[PDB]
Amino acid sequence: EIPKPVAPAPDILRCAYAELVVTDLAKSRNFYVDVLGLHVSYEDENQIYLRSFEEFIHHNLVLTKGPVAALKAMAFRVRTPEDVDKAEAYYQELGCRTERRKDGFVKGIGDALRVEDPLGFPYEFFFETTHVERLHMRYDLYSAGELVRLDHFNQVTPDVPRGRKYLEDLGFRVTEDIQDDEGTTYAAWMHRKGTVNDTALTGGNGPRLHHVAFSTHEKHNIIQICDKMGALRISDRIERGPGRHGVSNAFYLYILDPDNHRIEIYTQDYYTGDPDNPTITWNVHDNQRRDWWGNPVVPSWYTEASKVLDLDGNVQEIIERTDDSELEVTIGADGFSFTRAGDEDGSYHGQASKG
Amino acid sequence: NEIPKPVAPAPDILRCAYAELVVTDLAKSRNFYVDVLGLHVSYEDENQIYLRSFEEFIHHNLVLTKGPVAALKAMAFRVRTPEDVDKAEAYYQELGCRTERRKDGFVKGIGDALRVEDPLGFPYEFFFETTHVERLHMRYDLYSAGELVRLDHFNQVTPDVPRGRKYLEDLGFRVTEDIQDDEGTTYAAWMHRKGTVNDTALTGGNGPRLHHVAFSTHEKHNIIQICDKMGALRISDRIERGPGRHGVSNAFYLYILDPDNHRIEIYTQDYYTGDPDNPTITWNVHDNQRRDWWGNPVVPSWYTEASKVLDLDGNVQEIIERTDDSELEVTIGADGFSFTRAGDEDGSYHGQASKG
Amino acid sequence: EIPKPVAPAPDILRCAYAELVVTDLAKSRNFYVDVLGLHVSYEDENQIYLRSFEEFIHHNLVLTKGPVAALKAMAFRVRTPEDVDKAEAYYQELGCRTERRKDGFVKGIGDALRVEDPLGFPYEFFFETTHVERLHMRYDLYSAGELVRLDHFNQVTPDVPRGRKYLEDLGFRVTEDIQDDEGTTYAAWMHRKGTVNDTALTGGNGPRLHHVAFSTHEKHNIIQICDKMGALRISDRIERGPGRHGVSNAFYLYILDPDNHRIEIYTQDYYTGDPDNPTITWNVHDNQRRDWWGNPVVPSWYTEASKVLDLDGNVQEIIERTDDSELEVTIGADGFSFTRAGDEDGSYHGQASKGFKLG
Amino acid sequence: EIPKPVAPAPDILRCAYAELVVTDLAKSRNFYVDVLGLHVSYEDENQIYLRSFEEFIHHNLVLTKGPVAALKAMAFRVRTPEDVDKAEAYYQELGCRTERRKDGFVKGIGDALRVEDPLGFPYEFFFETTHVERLHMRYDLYSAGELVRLDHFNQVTPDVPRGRKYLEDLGFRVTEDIQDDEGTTYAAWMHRKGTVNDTALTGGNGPRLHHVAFSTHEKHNIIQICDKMGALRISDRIERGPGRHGVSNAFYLYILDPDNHRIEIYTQDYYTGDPDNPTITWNVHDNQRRDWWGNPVVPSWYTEASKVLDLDGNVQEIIERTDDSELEVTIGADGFSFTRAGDEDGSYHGQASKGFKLG
Ligand SMILES: [Ca+2]
Ligand SMILES: [Cl-]
Ligand SMILES: [Cl-]
Ligand SMILES: [Cl-]
Ligand SMILES: [Cl-]
Ligand SMILES: [Fe+2]
Ligand SMILES: [Fe+2]
Ligand SMILES: [Fe+2]
Ligand SMILES: [Fe+2]
Repeated sequence: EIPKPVAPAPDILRCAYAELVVTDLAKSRNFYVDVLGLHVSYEDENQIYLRSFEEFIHHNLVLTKGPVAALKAMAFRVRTPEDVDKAEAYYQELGCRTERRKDGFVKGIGDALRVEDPLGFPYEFFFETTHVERLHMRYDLYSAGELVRLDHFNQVTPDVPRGRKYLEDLGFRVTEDIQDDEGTTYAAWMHRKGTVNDTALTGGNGPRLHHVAFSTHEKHNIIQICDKMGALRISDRIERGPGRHGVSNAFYLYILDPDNHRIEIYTQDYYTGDPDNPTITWNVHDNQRRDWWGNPVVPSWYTEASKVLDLDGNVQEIIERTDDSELEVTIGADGFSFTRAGDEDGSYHGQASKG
Repeated sequence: NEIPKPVAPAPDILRCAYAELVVTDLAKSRNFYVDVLGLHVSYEDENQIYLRSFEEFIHHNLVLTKGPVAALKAMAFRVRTPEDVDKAEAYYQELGCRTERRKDGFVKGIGDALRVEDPLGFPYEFFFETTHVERLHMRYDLYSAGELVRLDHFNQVTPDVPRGRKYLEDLGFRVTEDIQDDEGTTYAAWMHRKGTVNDTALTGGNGPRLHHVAFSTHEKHNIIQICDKMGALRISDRIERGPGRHGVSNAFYLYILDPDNHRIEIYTQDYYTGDPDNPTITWNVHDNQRRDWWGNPVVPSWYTEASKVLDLDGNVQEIIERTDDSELEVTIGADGFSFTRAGDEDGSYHGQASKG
Repeated sequence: EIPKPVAPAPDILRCAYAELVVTDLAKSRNFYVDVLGLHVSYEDENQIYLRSFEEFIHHNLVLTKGPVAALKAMAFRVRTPEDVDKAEAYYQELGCRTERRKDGFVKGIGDALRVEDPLGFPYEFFFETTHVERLHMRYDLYSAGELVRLDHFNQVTPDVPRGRKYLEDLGFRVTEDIQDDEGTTYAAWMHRKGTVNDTALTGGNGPRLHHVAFSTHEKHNIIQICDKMGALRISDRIERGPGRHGVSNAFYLYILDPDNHRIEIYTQDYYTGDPDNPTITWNVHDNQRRDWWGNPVVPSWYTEASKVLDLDGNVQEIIERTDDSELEVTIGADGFSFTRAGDEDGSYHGQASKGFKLG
Repeated sequence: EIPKPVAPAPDILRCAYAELVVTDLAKSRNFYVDVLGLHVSYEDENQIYLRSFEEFIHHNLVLTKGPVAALKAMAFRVRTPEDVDKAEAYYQELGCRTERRKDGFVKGIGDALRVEDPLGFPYEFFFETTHVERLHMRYDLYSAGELVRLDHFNQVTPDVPRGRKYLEDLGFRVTEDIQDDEGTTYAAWMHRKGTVNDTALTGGNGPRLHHVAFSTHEKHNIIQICDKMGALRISDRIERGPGRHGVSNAFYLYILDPDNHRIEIYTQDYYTGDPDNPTITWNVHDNQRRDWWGNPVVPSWYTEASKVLDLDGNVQEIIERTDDSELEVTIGADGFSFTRAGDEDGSYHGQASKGFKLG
């Protein structure tokens, strides 16, 4: 168990940006700018800084050239400058390695703390950031597939209850989860900003970054991304979807960048800001929990995820999940799922749905 | 074995107009088509339900007829003039097909009508006269989040596509898109009268069988809603394939299964084909974007399962086996192949379907 | 000027519901349930309790039969039970009339405080509420015009800065406003929940309630409401829109219920939850500030609003605005607006945009 | 009355393109290409050739530099090369001036006939055209406001019945019209391709060109054009809309190019291809006939339209309408409109709907 510090938790506003190490900057730029339409906040020969349509902070995504593609930092904005001090004291009490840079790690961020958190993830906490032109009414720039906000992150970690309790202590509230009757937890979603998630835990070998998610305004914007990828003859980089999620109720798509970093496109989840927001638990065998339409979840979605770095920039060693595998219990040889609980019609045994 | 072109002039066909489907439980079928899908009842009794789409003014687009064996009974096309029903009768007689003409129609809301057993074993109807009903196109008080606005097309399973294609072209259908390979095989063709990608289409397989009937929505989110509704009704297992973007036709689509496994496509936003030199588009059968533009795999049931069709006595037509190569086998079977980019091994699939 | 209490402000989560007095319950039910598709939580011969598609608290709207159509209460949910005590102490320090009921004023609300606030508005603060089936995935019920959330209120008050200062002390943060070059404020929007607004102030004679706003998922859902109103041959109850707002950037529509209570339908504003969220100030003469496409603002939008009640159920006396009128300075016979600041081309003098004058 | 020729009518497929004369080619290019996103088939110092997303013929719009902005030709594609001969013979029998160019009037069109038609309009008929890359799946190019098709033209002409008969003889079928109870026709819509219209007649002084219409896939695409015009601070070039039409049931928008040529953006009308398609007749006083939501029709919509040229390139003289004016009888001083037939409630006397009067 990760104990609760006596030091007060930092007041976390939201997920704010991710720094991804990429191997070929120009190829990554083509994907995130030319295909996906993110907006350039700064670039040079080593980094590209990108933001979504409605953002006013400096960036939502930093692409950093490096030898090994990996998550370098998942950053959360905190409410006040003093909250960076709180974060430092909190993680120090947890016994975690921390690094404070009063002038930031990346451009357009000021005083910032990076930590190797108890689950092995590189978290950053910052308040100070350079404001930029908020493009929310720049419809002269608006793409048919426009990405409008950074929505969340999703982390692969072996022991979901352990991570959950740690995030709850940090002030994240669980909105949805997936469990079975035997008591295993397979996934949880948790928030600060009053949407279904800011970060999420997916049971698996970790620490690995499952995905970063961006929002669109409407469902047709997501469709357009798929349509554009077909036109560019990169439909093989569409991993899963588009679909309606069970968990979150959002319309979604998963796609793969040039280093196989997974990006979710997402819209139209619901408000979770009330403190007694009802928590929704789905059964792992419910074939509408992930895709509400019952489309099968391809195995790669369960098994593949990005490396993460420590504060020296080396790859974090991975810890194998010992709890039951969601893949194995649903679509593996001894797995099953149902459409209607208790009905063998519309159930799937030892394979996935739809055929 | 080639179907000759008649001396007799072809009838001037306007469009696909309605299908008569035999169903086994009229109440279960009513629940699907009316309560789930929202089609509008023009007339019903204890034996039949007459249904129309939101923008239709002719009596119906779908007749559900209770019967012992679920099947297609008639696929009907409307012709331009009452004289065109005469033309149709002379045309099919010269083809040596069985015909039956009724001056007062075979179903309610249709007048003088010709039914035929066509050269591919399908029950075609041709009619002009039909009872006009209230066009509900501005009845936004009734409009469903999933509203089906038009009948768009039919799709027929037949073993020899080129043979069927020539016959439909002589009848005045123009081919808009097709799927072929590098070895002389045709796997599918789409052909039209009304200036959309199709009014009917041919899918290579054992036949005659009816592959599907397609209805249009206004917008893509209407199709998404049908999927969402089916999830809420906990009948997502009746979603067969999709939603997706087609390669062929460029339409947004969904395939669902009614209670007798009759396949319904929901469809929107294909393109205009009414110019007589409309460019024909041919896809290679191994192109993994040809059916679903996003490269999502086509489930085997889509290729193997289709509805029975009846002859004019109401008996099931015998199924003739396809001997040409199978689209399923050559793309997703154990010796199958598909590509994302022609000539690129990366994003290609050997002996398996796309996406894992 | 309204002083800042020493007592701490209650921690307000969001707007939560309004209680509207309506004169004919059956006609109001037809509007809100049959036309708009809101979901019934409870009803009887006296009241109808309604919620939006994604709501889990008991209701977003209470329709209460009474003799005089009016706003009876604008209710905000607070973070904890103890925040209701805080609300009570805060408004007592302000010298406002308060009434506390441990078992609520309306069904499905528990311990609740109502106040006649400094601007004359009946505010409620509550934490306790009866949870109901959250209908967010009930696509078997989902209509083509589905109202998915309660988004905000908008209040007519004569002195906007006075009201704004008071709301800021309550914890609301201003997101956008409308001003002129000579220091007059015409409107302000302010939030708790991290959207553009939870309540807003429109300059005018008050206290009156300008509107209550509900969200849709998508723009087409708003279009459908218009389409449906056309099919029902009640297009005369479409007051204004549909449009794209300047302020808020939301897609919008304003419609009128059977007692002329104004309802806004709204979608796709932006996130405001960061504490240094950039405020946006528009010039009153900017013809894209209200409708981004430049469509004229109908004069009834500026002049008409609902009565509000005091805690005895009597109508609050109206105080006249003395600051300049937005209607007069933009679309009246001495008014003007521009498309491009400083450009005579695309400017309008003594009339509204698009070729119309006031009727 | 225009007689029906003995000579057979050409078989017309559809509206195909317009040639518009523009005064400043770079300005016009900025509008059609940079604002609206049309695709360039060809250009030089004198002309720009543009097509929609789904087109395979060479172009849907030709912009031709000249001294006087005007419609130079409205072009219809015919079914066969032999139909161009039929057109020549048909119009010659009608007593009309004709000009035949075996290699076309504009690039990418072959054998073509231009005519000064009986209503004074420059019509072109052609079959031969250079095919180009059909961009219908080029989602790498697809704009958020993408114009996917050319849909129709709309002509202003003083005597609608006279024009309607002539177009019916040419094979167009009337889908909808607007009349009153005193024998006046104010407008008619008529088709060949199986949509509500390929061309239409609007009562007024003429010949003038009312608009050219392009379609989008979905309603949000039209919304985006408005939004973009707001961002470019050219909302003054949005004339009317967006709305839902009564006539056609389409979602619509009217905008004005740099020479005040009016462009409609349009989506989701219905299928008219059956020969007994029911003809819908709206009453001119029905306030849902033009905008289904009851929004008022701006006076410029009724009064302003583009000049048209003769075959010499000179402007056609305008003949005044003597039949009653739709503007006058609906929104003018002695005008009337209703929301519900026979109901005074929701009716408008001597002014426009929604609280406006003529400027
Ligand atoms: Ca009259
Ligand atoms: Cl999922
Ligand atoms: Cl397909
Ligand atoms: Cl406004
Ligand atoms: Cl109109
Ligand atoms: Fe996610
Ligand atoms: Fe189909
Ligand atoms: Fe509002
Ligand atoms: Fe038009």
